[PDB]
Amino acid sequence: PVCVRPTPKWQKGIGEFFRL
Amino acid sequence: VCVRPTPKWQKGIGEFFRL
Amino acid sequence: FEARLVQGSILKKVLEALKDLINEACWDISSSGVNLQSMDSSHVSLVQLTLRSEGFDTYRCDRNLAMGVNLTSMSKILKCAGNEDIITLRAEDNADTLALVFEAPNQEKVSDYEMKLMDLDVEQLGIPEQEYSCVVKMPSGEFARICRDLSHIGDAVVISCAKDGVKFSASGELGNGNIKLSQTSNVDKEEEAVTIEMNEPVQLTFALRYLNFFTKATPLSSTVTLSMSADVPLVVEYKIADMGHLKYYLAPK
Amino acid sequence: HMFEARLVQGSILKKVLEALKDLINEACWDISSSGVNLQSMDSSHVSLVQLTLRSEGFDTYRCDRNLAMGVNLTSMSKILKCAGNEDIITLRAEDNADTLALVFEAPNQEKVSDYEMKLMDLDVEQLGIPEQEYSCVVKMPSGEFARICRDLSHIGDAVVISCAKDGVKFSASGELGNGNIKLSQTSNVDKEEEAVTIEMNEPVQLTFALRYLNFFTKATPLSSTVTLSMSADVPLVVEYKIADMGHLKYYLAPKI
Amino acid sequence: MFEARLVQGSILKKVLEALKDLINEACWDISSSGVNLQSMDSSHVSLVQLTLRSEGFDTYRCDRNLAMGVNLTSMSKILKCAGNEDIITLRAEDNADTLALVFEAPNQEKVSDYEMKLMDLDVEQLGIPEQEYSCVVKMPSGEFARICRDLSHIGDAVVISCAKDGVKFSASGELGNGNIKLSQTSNVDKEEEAVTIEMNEPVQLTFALRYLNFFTKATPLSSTVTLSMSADVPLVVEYKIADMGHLKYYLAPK
DNA sequence: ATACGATGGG
DNA sequence: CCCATCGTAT
Repeated sequence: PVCVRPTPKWQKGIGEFFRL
Repeated sequence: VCVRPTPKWQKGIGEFFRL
Repeated sequence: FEARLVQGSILKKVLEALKDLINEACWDISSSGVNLQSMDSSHVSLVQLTLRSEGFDTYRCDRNLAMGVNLTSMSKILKCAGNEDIITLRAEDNADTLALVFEAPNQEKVSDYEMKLMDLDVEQLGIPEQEYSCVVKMPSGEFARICRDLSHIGDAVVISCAKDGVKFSASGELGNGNIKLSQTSNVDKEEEAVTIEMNEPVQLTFALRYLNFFTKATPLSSTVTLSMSADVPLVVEYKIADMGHLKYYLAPK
Repeated sequence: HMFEARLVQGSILKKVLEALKDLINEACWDISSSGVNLQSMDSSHVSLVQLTLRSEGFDTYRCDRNLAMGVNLTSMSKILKCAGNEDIITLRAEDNADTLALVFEAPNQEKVSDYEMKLMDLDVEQLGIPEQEYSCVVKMPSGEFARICRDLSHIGDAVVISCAKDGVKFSASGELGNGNIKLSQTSNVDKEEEAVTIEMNEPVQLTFALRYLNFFTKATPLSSTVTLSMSADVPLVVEYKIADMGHLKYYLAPKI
Repeated sequence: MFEARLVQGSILKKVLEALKDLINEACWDISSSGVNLQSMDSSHVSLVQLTLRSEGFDTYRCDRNLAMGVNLTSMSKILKCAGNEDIITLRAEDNADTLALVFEAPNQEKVSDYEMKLMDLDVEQLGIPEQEYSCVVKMPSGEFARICRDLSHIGDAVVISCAKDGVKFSASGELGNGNIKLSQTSNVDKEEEAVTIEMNEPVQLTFALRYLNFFTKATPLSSTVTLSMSADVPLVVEYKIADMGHLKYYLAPK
């Protein structure tokens, strides 16, 4: 029993924090 | 266990008990 | 209302037993303890839970509350609780809320969940005093297995109570099947025994669908007591430790 | 010529790939003298995973030049699932084939599997990871943390980790109700291995999606301990250490 | 008449799991000598031959030779009821469309008895001959089970190459290619865990992994399996049943 | 309606 | 470390 809950609207990607 | 149905001839518990 | 249960795995076992049969039901809390009484989705069978205050540690109840719980909801919350966890119900008279607090054994984790209560039109039903032509006491497991096995032969089972033992039979497409549980002459299996109190003989017919639901309660008790008379609802009873019981009611043929 | 890496404890390569496969379809392994590295974002570009298996941890390690292998992890998982858990696994590749060989010697010493998988071309992009001080750092049992994320996943879709001096708290809400789990700090009991330790500099109260945490916890078999590491509006770092061989680190951005 | 009392009932149960995914309905051949069964698969690809010798039962009595038409899916569902420690007994009368399976528990307390409806089956029993075999691998049932499962993930056919040194199984597809090499056992204290080869001529045959994987449902009957192969000839996988008989599968190479 | 993988106990 | 139970997808 584990609930796979959708991905929150308010999620930021890690892209906006780390870069090349 | 094999998926069962409820026989047509079933009575409700209403006909036996009440308030 | 506050009720501290050392053996939390009971409230967990109870709710597995019920949730296949009842969606929502009214818990009736009082000084005396916790009572519940509901019919199934289909208004075919009836369940009555009775857990006496004696069986809890902290039990306190000021007023008589009637909490409307969604059992599927309350189960999902109780599945969180560790089986060795010390479970506590708390509810504040006012408010549409019931608190389940779970302390783990290390004493270092403590969960607490608040679930939203419902208002329930509880059609209060009145279950008469009855004397019973037959009353088998047998192992919960044995009875569980019989109902599973015969569910494969057919959709109804025929319980024939007799002096020397009980028989269960079913038929259908595949064929026929008879399972004959003789009486234990005491002092064997250790408790794993079959005892009969037969006044009048009986042969009753019941749908295996519902029996197989009722057996979901098997974890609560190593013994089940079946109790019967002509065209009067069979009573399957699982006794809960020294604390209460759980009773199912199903009307025969 | 050639890369070859012989791992006596094969169940690690297996465990690693269970941990990654729910998160990444395809990724570039960076093989080198120093060891095996992987660093990918997830399908949805939400989280980042950095696997590091140092050559010192293998039995045979040989790497003649740097390979950058494009692996399909769905493929590589199904192949690794074949390997017995007590099997001696060996990863082997030539600079002159488009292929990665996984050879599995069973413990009974008379059975030997070897699978050849086709490599792929992956236009990668490698993120820069900055040095970072952390308001909070919980070290707790992998299991405990696993259970919390599972349980609260049933209440709703985000969890609220509040770090304090005394202990950590995790809370979530939704249709059914509300739910709080308070993990106080360990003095002791049995002995490390099953403790809660906190390095609190500044208190923090962060919100995270339970979807991703629950992915990250699929790594739980690699370690009896997990380390969560947190600051205001800075990606959380869940970290599973792999037995004096390396580690696995997930990165997830909190609510802002 | 026919009555056959089996103390270790878990065998009749194991048998029927092994068969039911391969055969729908089949003709049991009862005789003084014992119980024989032989059917092809729905698909006409493979053949199974069960042989339970009367010596292996406790009570065995069989007046004249009856040919019982049983629905194996039916008889399985009924046998699933039987406890694994239960004392199973088959009884069936001449001119009669029914087979009685009685199950007594060990407690002596509970006793089931089921009646199943038989069917009429014409079946022109094949006749299998003794054949000499280029290769015969004898290995752990488990090992073989695992190989067929693992390679079933690579693709849908397996390539069994017998040689002096050992046997090899290979399969290919989408994912890549996979080779599993079983060398012969040098020591081998125990049968449970040994690989033995009786190589005359080398052979490389191809087989569908679907059917192999069915045959392996018999693995519970024996800690050992025997594969036996020749260049233009059905493979025979054989599980021997403890003091009772055997079960043999026959699959024609692709 | 039946097969095949996923999870937990000993 | 192998055997027994659970849950979904075709």
